Amino acid sequence: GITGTWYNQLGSTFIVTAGADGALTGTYESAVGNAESRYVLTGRYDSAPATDGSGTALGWTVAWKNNYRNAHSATTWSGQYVGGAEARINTQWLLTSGTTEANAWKSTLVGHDTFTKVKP
Amino acid sequence: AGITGTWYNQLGSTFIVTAGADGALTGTYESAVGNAESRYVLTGRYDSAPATDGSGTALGWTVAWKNNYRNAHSATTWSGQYVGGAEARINTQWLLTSGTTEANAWKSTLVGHDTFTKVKPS
Amino acid sequence: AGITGTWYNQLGSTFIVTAGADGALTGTYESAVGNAESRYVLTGRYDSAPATDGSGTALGWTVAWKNNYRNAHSATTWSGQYVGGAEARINTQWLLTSGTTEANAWKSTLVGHDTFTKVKPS
Amino acid sequence: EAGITGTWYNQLGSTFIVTAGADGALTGTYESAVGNAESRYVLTGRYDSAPATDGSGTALGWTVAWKNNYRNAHSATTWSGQYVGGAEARINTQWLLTSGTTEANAWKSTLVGHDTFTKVKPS
Amino acid sequence: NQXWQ
Amino acid sequence: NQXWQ
Amino acid sequence: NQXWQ
Amino acid sequence: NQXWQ
Repeated sequence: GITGTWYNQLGSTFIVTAGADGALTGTYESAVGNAESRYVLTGRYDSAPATDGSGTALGWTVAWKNNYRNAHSATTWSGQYVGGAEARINTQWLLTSGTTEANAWKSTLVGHDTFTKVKP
Repeated sequence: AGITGTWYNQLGSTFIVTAGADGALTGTYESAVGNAESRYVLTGRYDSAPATDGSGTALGWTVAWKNNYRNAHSATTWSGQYVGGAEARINTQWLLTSGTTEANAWKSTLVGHDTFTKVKPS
Repeated sequence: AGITGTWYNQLGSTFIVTAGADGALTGTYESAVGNAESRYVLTGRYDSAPATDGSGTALGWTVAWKNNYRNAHSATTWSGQYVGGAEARINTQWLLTSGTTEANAWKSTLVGHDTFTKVKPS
Repeated sequence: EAGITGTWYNQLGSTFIVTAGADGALTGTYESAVGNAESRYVLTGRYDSAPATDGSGTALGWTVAWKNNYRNAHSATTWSGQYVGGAEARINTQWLLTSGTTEANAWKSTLVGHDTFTKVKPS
Repeated sequence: NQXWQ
Repeated sequence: NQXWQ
Repeated sequence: NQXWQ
Repeated sequence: NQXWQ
C-alpha cells in the first residue's frame, strides 16, 4: 500500500504513513544520510479508491523549514499510487518560494517525480 | 492578521484554516459556500519563520475529494504564498490529480490558479 | 474583433500577433513596453474553427528568449484561450524552461499564469 | 540544427517530425497515433539557436492546436522543455493542454503533464 | 475544487 | 496528445 | 517574460 | 526538493 519508505528518481526519501481517516503523515529527506535535510510532511489520500484498476489519488506538502535550514518555500506533490509488482507513486509538483510582489511572477517551479520502494 | 482564518475565492469556494506553531495547516475546504455536503478535510504546511522584507509566506495544502457523502477519487494540492498588508491574500497554483488507469494517466492532472482573501464576495 | 492585434498584461509586457487563416499565430513579444531591446519572435497555433456557444478559442505560443541583443537560454510557452465579448481577453498558463545540466534539470521550469487584454494599461 | 532536426518518439506512441531552422524556428508535424494520417497536426515553435556550450541543454517550445482537416478537439497543447545533448538524443518536456471552455468551466480548462522524446524508438 | 472537486 | 489530442 | 524573459 | 528544497 501507500505506507512505507519511497525513493524518487533523484534519490530523495519519502517515509509515509497512510491513516484509515485519509491522512498522510511522515518525513521527506532531500539527500540520503543526513538528518539536516529531513522535513515534516502532511497530506491526504483517497481511502476508498475505485476498484476498476485506477490508481489512488493523493497529495502532500513539505514546507522547507526544519530545525537546521529554512528555504522560505514549500513543495506540494499531487499524484496517484499505482499498485502491483513494482508499486509506484507518480506525481507532479509545484515549489513556491515566498517572494516580494516584483518577483511573484517567477515564484513557482513545476516538475514531476516518480517514487518506488526500491532503494537506489 | 495571519494565515489562520476563513478564506474565499471568486468562484464560490471557502476554506477555514488554522496555522499551528509547529508549521502545520489544518482545516476544512468547502467547495460551495454554505453547502455543508461540499466540506472536505484540508491539511498542509507553511513556513513558520518567513522573511521580513515584505516577501510572502510559502505554504501548501491538500484536499482529497472524499468525504462521508461524496468521493471523486481525486485530490488537489494548492501551492502558494500568503501576502500581508491591508488586504491579506493567499496566491496559489494548484494540481488536481484523478485516479486513472495507466492508459489514461497522461490526462490525469488539471492545473490552475486561485487567489483567496478573507473578504466574502458581495 | 479577434485574436489578431496588440495585447497587454498588467506587468508591463505587450505582444502583437496575427492569427492566420491556416491556424498560425505569428508576432513579436516585447517583455517591457517601449523597450525595443526586449522584443522577441513569437510563433504558435490556434483553433481556426472554434465552438460557437461562448466557449473560448484554444491557442498556444512560444517565445525563445534570444534576439539580436540578448540570450537568456530559455523559452516560455503560453497555453490558453481567447474569449471575446465587450473586452476580449486571452487567459493563459505558461511554462518557462531554461537550458540546464541534468543535475539542475529538476529546477529548470517555472510555471505561472497571465491574462492579456487589448486595453493599454494607464 | 542537426541535433533537434529529425523524428522524435515518445513512449506513449506519439511521434513528431521537426526542422530546427537557422533563425530559431521549429516547424513540423505531430502524429498522435501510428500510421494514421487523420492524427497528423501542424507543429510550430521556437528554440535557442545559440545555446550555452557548458553542457547545458538547449531550451525550446512548440504548440499543436488539435485541429486538422479530419478532426477538431477545440484545444491546444504547448510543450516547453530542453534538448539534453550528450550521447543519447533526448528532449525532456512539460506540457499544458488547454481546451476552449465556457466561463463556468474555465477553472478546469487545462491539463498538465510531461513527455520525454527520443530519436531511437523506445522498445 | 468546484462541485465534487 | 493521445487520440484526438 | 519580464526583463530578459 | 534537492539540497535545501
